[PDB]
Amino acid sequence: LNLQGINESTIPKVLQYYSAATEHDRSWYKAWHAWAVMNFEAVLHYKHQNQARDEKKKVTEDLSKTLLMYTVPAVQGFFRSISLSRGNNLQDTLRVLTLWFDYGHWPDVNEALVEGVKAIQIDTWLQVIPQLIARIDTPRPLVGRLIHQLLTDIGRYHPQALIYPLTVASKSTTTARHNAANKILKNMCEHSNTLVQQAMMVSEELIRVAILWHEMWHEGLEEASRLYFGERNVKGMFEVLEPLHAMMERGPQTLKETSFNQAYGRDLMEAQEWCRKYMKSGNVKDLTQAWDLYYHVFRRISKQLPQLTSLELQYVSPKLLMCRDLELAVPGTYDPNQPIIRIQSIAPSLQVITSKQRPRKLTLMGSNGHEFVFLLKGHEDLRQDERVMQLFGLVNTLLANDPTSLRKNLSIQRYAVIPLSTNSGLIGWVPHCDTLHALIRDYREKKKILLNIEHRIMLRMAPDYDHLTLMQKVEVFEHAVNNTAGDDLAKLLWLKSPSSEVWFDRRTNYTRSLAVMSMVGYILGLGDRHPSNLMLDRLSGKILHIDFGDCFEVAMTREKFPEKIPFRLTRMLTNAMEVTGLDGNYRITCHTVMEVLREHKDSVMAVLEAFVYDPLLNWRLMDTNTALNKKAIQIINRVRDKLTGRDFSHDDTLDVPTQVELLIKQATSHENLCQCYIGWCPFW
Amino acid sequence: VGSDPVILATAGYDHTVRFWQAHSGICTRTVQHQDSQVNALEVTPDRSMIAAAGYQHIRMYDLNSNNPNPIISYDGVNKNIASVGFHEDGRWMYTGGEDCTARIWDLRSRNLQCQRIFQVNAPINCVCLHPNQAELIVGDQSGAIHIWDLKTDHNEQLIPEPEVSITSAHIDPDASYMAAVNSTGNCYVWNLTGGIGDEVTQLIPKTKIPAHTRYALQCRFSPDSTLLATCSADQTCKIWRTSNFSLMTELSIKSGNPGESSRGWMWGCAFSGDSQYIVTASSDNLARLWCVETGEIKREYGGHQKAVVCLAFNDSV
Amino acid sequence: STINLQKAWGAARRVSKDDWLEWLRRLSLELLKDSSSPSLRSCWALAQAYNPMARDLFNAAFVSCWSELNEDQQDELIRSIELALTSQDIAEVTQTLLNLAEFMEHSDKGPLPLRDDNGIVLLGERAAKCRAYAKALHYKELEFQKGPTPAILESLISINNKLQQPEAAAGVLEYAMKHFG
Ligand SMILES: Nc1ncnc2c1ncn2[C@@H]1O[C@H](COP(=O)(O)OP(=O)(O)NP(=O)(O)O)[C@@H](O)[C@H]1O
Ligand SMILES: [Mg+2]
Ligand SMILES: [Mg+2]
Repeated sequence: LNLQGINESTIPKVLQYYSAATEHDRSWYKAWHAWAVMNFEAVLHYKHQNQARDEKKKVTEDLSKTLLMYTVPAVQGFFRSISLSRGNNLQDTLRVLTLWFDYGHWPDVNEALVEGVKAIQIDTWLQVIPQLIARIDTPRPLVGRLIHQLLTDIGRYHPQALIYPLTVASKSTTTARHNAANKILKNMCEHSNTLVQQAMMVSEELIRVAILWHEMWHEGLEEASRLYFGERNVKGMFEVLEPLHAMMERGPQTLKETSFNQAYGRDLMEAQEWCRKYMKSGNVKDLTQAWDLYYHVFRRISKQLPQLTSLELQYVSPKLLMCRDLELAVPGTYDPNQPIIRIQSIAPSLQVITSKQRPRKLTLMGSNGHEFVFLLKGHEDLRQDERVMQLFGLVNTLLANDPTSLRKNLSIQRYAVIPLSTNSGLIGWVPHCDTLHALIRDYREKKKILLNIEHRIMLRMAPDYDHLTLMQKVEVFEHAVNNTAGDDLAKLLWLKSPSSEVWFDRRTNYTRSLAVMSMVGYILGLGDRHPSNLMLDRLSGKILHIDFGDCFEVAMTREKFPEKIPFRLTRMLTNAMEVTGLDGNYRITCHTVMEVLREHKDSVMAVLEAFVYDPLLNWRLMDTNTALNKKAIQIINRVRDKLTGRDFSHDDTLDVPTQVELLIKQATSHENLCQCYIGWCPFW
Repeated sequence: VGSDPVILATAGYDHTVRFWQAHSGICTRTVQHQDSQVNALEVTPDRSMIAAAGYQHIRMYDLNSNNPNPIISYDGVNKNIASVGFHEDGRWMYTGGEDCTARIWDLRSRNLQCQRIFQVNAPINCVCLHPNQAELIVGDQSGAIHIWDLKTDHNEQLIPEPEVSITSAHIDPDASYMAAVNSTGNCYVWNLTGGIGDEVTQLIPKTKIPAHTRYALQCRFSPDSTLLATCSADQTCKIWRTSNFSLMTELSIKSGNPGESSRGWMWGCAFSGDSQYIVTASSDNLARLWCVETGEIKREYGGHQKAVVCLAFNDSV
Repeated sequence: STINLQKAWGAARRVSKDDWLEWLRRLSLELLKDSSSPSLRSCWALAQAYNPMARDLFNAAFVSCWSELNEDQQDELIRSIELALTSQDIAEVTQTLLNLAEFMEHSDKGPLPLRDDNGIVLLGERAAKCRAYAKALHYKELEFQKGPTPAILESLISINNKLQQPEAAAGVLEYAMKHFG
């Protein structure tokens, strides 16, 4: 393969060699793996070679016959490989799921799958049940039946590991999804002694406490006001107001809902009457009067929300306050090889955090007497974070198996991410981390150093910077940089250490942690990284990132203010390293990590491909660029280029140290830093 | 001021254009430009109007009137004006900058509708007009230089160093002479030739002239086609003799005490008289006059409070 | 308070190890006897008998005394410290003084004026003798920041090698091969 490559004249020879190797030693995992993969590659080869010309149905029949010749034994190969190993079978499982979803409707693939599934230990499917779920809507009854039977069998043995995502699935607005989920849950009610009802109770009360009526009416009226007075989109304005009134129509159930209704109901109902009068007569002045009423409601609400610092359960969710051992596992943990920690109690009150958005702190008591702290936050889709954490898990596994990375203790810190609905969920609390921004702010405050000296200097030199040309911005930037010593972090790392023997180790962990995340973030394509996204571990010195949103290069194409830097490497971060600069620990660590990532390319691609083609998440990228299938292909090709040394140019192949040096230069040049949005403070 | 060649014009971050006497230092008048900074200044062939390249606009002022109104201000562009040039008859004006187009106005019309515009796929750092011929030379941030035929829309693409952007160009009045500079320390000189054909050819490489000044920012030729001056972000300016491109002299504003060095960039220069004087701008907040034949100094103009970038003057009346 | 210096002056008479240990013990006790705070005075009777008790509070007592003594008294004390640091290779005394200097570096008073150059070179050498490699590295980087020399670069290579971090030494070598012959 290395000397000739893959073409119609080499495929059967390599397959013959792999088959012979398998026959010579039928117990050797690598022989079966290599054979299964080669057959998979042949399947893609013939499909690619035909579509490469047809797009740039006799051919379909030819493909069905040829691919079936390759595909059935490919499936058998992967099933055998899975059966011959444990723990490291993730890649093979994902490839089986890919072949199943794409080709399962063929009777011969179905037959192979049925025999395969019957022979596999049920526990090996647990690692893939955020992916089997949300494929239950597939319009291919054969596949549907397979999914439903498999999920039912899984629920029969490990219901604690399944009830969460099915409970979430049952709230879906798509008819087929909640119906299939309901059928599965109905079976679980018998198997799990109606544990399902307790899960639904907790899930619904937890969702309700996340968002209050005041917040919904505040944002609602703000947007509706923008539509009425700005865009003059009266239709859209009505569409925005409608669900708020429909929500209120159910009536209050809690003490907070009652107080809100008593305070604002009358005025809202009068506004309803004015809107109806407009609808009947067309008299926009009636809408103006309705907006005067809405204005008064909005204003009064805007006075009061800053005074909310905590919530007691007795006013928002008395059902949770009265609990009770619920026979549910603590949301953040489950291990089929260990005792299950049950939920014993819920803290009597929640603490509200004041910021642009307001998360709430929850504490649960478990059966082991330990406290578990979770951060509850709405208005965000957490499924992206879940998939990223799975990837990080894989990467940590790959690093753990390399002796070099065992001596150099490299790893990625991970979180617990638990979606509850399309717009809310729980994030695990990390008890000892401090945001980089806060550390610098507090340092400058203590020393009586103005927080914005560099900005003030830039404006004093040229008080029009935002509208200057590139070379003028470079001149002003370099001037301001040369007027102050950017080493606040280097001092903080030493002042906070109890001794030199601790400081030294903390600095070492800092440097290696940063290098690891620099290379992983590059391969992933992690976007906006600014002082409020990075955190330091107060005791170990390791670095965390907490906002895995724009995870692909869509974060290089925003309408305003790019996005030129592949990863953050500012002067203040470099100054915290050894006095010699980037050379040494940082560069060498980057080389080691890149070599490991290149060696195990296929596992990374299997996970990333599984993510990119997920129909419920891929839209997050579709809305930005292009036929989604074409953009998804371009994205995968870009990842392959990054992992094969052909990112900078397709006319050559670069070595590891060359690629790394090019990336460092790109990440440090002043020409790129001067173009960044001031919020992504380039001189910090 | 148009009637007296002694008056030199400067502009910078003070949002004003100042007119002062080259041989006395006396400030004579100011023009307000509060809307934005000025990227470039230029004087019409009619020696009675001055243009200023600002933010999202190009604005004309009367150099004779005592009421310097925006005579025919071309409100448009929407981003940046890299430079403004004029055709020799006073009929046409050329603009680079952003959006990535070379736009040409028919200056007598009061509308901004243009008779021609050339689409370029990187921002344009400079636009030059070929002497006595309806062709433009356009320097882009991509490192490419394009030549456009104003009569046919035919063109030529020159990419001598794709890795670096082009920062400035000026084609000598003598049709056989160069030049342009990039951001990495070297000037290129090619022979100018050509003929009849569809492609707007031909340049034939002659010599590479290093500066070793990390840039340059501006390339400019003397009226007698004898001297070539280069100005950079550094604190020096170099002058070569075009007869062989050997270095003739060097000007410098470096501090004598390193602790106070790098006071400002030498943002361009201009020749005055028959290769008699250099008028220089500096971001350190004054203009300076130098003699090319001897290095004799110094006259200064410090009417500004902020950095000074742009130069223009009534070299002939 | 002045008595604190009278014991310190013993660091131009002590010869044997026992003489220096007695010198340190006498200083430690005198720093407590006449302290400025009732929360420190009252342990003197205890420290007199509790041996480690004096040691554990030495730094705190010193800082209090430091804020009381004038420039001449501080000069005499600093000279006494310098003499103790150079007269003999006694680990207990050297380590105590090194810990004192480290503690003073984290205070609101600033480092001790162990002239010249705040004793950075001297403390560095002593740190090396005590095998306090982390301290030797810290002080070496502190003098590095004032301007590199080949001697400093070689010292950094030696210390980085003693700490079992070849990569840092490689970084230093690359620096040398970029800025020096
Ligand atoms: N595991 C965590 N541990 C401790 N604090 C966290 C953790 N995750 C987030 N935070 C902090 O709690 C707040 C998180 O709010 P959040 O809205 O999720 O972040 P964000 O910066 O606004 N990202 P986004 O809104 O998605 O663009 C911040 O004040 C964080 O400092
Ligand atoms: Mg937020
Ligand atoms: Mg959140």
